[PDB]
Amino acid sequence: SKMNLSEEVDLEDYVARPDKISGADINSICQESGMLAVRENRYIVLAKDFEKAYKTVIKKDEQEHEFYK
Amino acid sequence: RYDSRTTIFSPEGRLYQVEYAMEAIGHAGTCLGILANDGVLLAAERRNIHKLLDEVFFSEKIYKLNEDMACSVAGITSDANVLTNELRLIAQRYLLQYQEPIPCEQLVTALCDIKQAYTQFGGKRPFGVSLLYIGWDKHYGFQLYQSDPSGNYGGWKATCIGNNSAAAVSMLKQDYKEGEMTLKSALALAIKVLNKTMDVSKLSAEKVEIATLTRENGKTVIRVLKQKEVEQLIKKHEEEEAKAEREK
Amino acid sequence: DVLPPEADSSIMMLTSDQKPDVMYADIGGMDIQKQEVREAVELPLTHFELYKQIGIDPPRGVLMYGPPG
Amino acid sequence: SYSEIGGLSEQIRELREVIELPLTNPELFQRVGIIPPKGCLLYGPPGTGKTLLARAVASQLDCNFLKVVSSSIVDKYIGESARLIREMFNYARDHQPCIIFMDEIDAIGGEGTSADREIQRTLMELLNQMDGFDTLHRVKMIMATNRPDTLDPALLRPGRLDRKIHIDLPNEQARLDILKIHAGPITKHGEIDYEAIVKLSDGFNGADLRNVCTEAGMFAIRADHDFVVQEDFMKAVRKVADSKK
Amino acid sequence: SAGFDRHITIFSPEGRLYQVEYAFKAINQGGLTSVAVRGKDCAVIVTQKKVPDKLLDSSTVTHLFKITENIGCVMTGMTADSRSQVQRARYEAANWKYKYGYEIPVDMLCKRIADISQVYTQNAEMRPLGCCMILIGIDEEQGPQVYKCDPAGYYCGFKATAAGVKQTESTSFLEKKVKKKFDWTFEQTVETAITCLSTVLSIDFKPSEIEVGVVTVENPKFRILTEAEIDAHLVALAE
Amino acid sequence: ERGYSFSLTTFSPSGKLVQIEYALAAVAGGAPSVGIKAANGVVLATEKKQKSILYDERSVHKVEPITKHIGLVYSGMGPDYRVLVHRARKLAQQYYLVYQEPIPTAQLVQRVASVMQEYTQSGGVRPFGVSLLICGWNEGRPYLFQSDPSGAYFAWKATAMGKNYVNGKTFLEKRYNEDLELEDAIHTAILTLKESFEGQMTEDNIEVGICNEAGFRRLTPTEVKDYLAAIA
Ligand SMILES: Nc1ncnc2c1ncn2[C@@H]1O[C@H](COP(=O)(O)OP(=O)(O)O)[C@@H](O)[C@H]1O
Repeated sequence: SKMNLSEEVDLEDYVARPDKISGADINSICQESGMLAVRENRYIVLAKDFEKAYKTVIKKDEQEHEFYK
Repeated sequence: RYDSRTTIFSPEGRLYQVEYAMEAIGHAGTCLGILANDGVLLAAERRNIHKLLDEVFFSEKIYKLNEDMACSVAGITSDANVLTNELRLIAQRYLLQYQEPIPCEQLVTALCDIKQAYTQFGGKRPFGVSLLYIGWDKHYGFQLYQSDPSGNYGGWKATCIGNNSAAAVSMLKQDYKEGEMTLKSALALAIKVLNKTMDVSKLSAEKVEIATLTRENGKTVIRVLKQKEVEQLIKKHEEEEAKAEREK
Repeated sequence: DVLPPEADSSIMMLTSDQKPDVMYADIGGMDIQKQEVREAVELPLTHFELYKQIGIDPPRGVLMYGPPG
Repeated sequence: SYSEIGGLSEQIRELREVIELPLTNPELFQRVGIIPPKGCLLYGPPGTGKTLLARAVASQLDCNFLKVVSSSIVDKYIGESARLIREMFNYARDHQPCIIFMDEIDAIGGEGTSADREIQRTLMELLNQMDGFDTLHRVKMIMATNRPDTLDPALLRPGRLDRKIHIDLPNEQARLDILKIHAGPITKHGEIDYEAIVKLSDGFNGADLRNVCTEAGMFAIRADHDFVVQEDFMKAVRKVADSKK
Repeated sequence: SAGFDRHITIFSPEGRLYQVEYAFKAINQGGLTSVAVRGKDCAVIVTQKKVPDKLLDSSTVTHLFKITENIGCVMTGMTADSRSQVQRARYEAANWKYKYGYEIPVDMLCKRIADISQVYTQNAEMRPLGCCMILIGIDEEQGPQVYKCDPAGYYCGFKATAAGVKQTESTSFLEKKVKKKFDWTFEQTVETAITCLSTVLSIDFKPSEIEVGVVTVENPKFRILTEAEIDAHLVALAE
Repeated sequence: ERGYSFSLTTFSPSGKLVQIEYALAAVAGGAPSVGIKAANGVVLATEKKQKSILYDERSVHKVEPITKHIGLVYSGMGPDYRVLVHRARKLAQQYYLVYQEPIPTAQLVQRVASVMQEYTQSGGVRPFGVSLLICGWNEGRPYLFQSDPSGAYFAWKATAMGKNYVNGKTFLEKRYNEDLELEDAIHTAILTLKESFEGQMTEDNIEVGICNEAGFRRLTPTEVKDYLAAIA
């Protein structure tokens, strides 16, 4: 509500995903998307930045070791 | 401290690992054998009575060893499984070698001999499972035998193990009946004690398992009671309980 | 002369300039959790008469628990 | 300056974007509507120059700088490990803005004993100090580690020390720049075969090059006084190779 | 997060075998990384050949080993354990061929190898071998296949894979490549592997700095391209 | 309990074998897999979600057969699962060689659990940190058994191990009716993994094995895709 979001940014396509992201994760998804929009000197957060940031906060596994599964 | 290995003797002479295995039976299930002539029974309890548990065995706590021997179990599941496998193997070995059924005590002696060996040789955890035995023989007839994870055993007329073992044995002693212990009275006493030693009241039939051994025409039929007869037994106990409230 | 006691910030009691600045509407969802917390730590202070009208002492402690974030 | 540390241009730029921006021009962050990011995590081989990077940022921003050995703060006595973080943060509250550069966190960041639950308690105290109650504040942290997998996942969050910057051993082209900045001050009229030194210094870390320069100066001290020959750089590299092992 | 660890047989309270975990962090001790990518009709493996001296016999510095005429492997990890794994795999493949009458599929090969490594994880007798096996070979009716199988004993089929210090970066770049689907011809596969190693290392790759092994369906034989061939491939990559 | 959690042959003062519990916790931190027993047959489902697109999804199968009428699924250490499946196949083949009849599910699960117990009785060998769900079609009644590293084999009608297993069991006892059939057993099994699987249900991410009158068989990706389009 305080973030400057482009009209093409439809929040529903991210809230309907089955990933069990927490409220802290949600705030992370928002803040890092805004950060990515800032990096490109853009003053409006686009859906591309939201999708890019959405992939970096839900891939928490990353390291793992592939043999605990 | 002196409980690192099962072969370590404490300065007071106490095998701490053994007693740790002994006291762990409090986490085991409730199985009891009541006094009874011309018969004998065990009354087990099903902790895991979750609805998603399909029932296939109907004897998860009741095992038959010989054609005239049955035993319950109270301890670690894997230990109980291997112990009952060894039980059946030893009973069948005796049957093959002597062409005669094992006479109750010598089978229990065999298990206790195997069990104590784990408490003496290093590198093996003591068998943390105690188990009742029932059976009949041409020597002493119906007997009730108490296994104990230390390899110690003992003849018994009425005993219980597992959760609330002390309460169960005290209640069995409260109404302890010698001689006049007909099978109906034994079943009634088993239901009556299970009503209190089990925290859950009303003694649901599906959560209570009774196995009986009787001498019928020299066959020693080992019976596990189905849901209908357990239901009528708990019904009999309930009707008897209603009369007991007339005092007030 | 007796001087008024000095216990303004002995153990970091929140001063007028240390308000967290977090509105109830700022936090998202948590409607049941907000109501239960508001019903033990905020409502009793204001509407104590409504608590006393039924005969119950207001609950004194709450424990918020759950996954991190 | 940022030119003093050589070959980290990308990593330098990310660290500037993370820390310099909220402290110099917060108007961008408030115009976008996001709380300014706080905290950057530099991970890499030891001696690669993360501390030098932190000092460069604290020098350009002209702000007070706190450097702490995180392994030192975990003391045997209970509660002092978290107490040190507490005093550090309340100290940063008074003197603002602050660069809270913490050393190898693997001691603090990343179970059935009191001493192990002490590390848990100091970890919770740390995460509470960075993100949480009282004042969200404007100070920044340059908390750097040696082993990034050990670090707690909660310790990696946007308002909670995000942006894992990788600072690997000096890059292949970075060795030349490092030798230029750390050997140029040293008087040397003779030509340099820098590629030969770089190939003879494989697996070297940033501090090793500075020791090479200082020790070449020492060789000159034990001699005429003027740096004239490449054989000096060769033997300096070898002794900074075998004697620094 | 040290944990119980010290004995490989001891589970941590959370349920992770810390000692087996450190085998993976022992894998990247060698400072080298090997990249495998599966093409439409071939599989190629590229490794790091960093000879840190002028006195080393460059012929024997190879990280590529030929287990069987149809299957080859590349090593990333401690050199001694990697050679021991090579020797064990050669014996396993020979035993399979002698016992069942036909050459071992690449999948069964370090299915067996990972089975050996798994027993080492359970029984506290052998210290686990800290090295990964990346296997390539043309098996009929499934074409080329690539298998990366770790000290912990987990094997899986990879359209492309890489193990080493630069393992995460390489697998990320492959993530970028295999997705924009294209004709994965042999030259394209070699180009993809070369680009992988070059991008993750940012090295111009002098022809003496790498060793590439090729297995193709047309000639199902493990071949290590000589210096001139990899020079030509690097030139074709340049333009 | 604190210093005795290391050894698996040392009883705690409360007599708790803590190492077995830690192996079970390792089981609870695996990939969620669900099996439910229908009046028509048994269906087992698991998520083989690779860490990258780079993996060959058809390379390694989790839902695997032992005999023509028995299949396995697991939630835990895959390398440990492979040795388990090898020993289970060997035991089934040994029974077939001696009795000439296919192994009944109860007996096979009993001997597999006995194999599990063999690794939890001496120091130096680790318990098999995987829990196994086993189906069977024999003597005209379906079976579904779960065997844990402790060696305790159950008779689950419908269960789910792995991550978010509590929520998986919570889903059951709600949409699981005893008088169901195999066709809706597939839909229930796919639904159960849906509450835990973080992502879209793509045909190479959920592997299902039906264990019907004809026998156990791992579903090909096309049929899984058909069911997955039906449910979605
Ligand atoms: N990349 C680099 N460029 C220039 N100098 C460096 C570099 N890395 C290290 N140094 C030198 O090494 C010294 C100490 O390095 P330090 O900051 O302690 O490394 P780290 O932070 O990795 O421990 C510094 O005084 C600096 O002059």
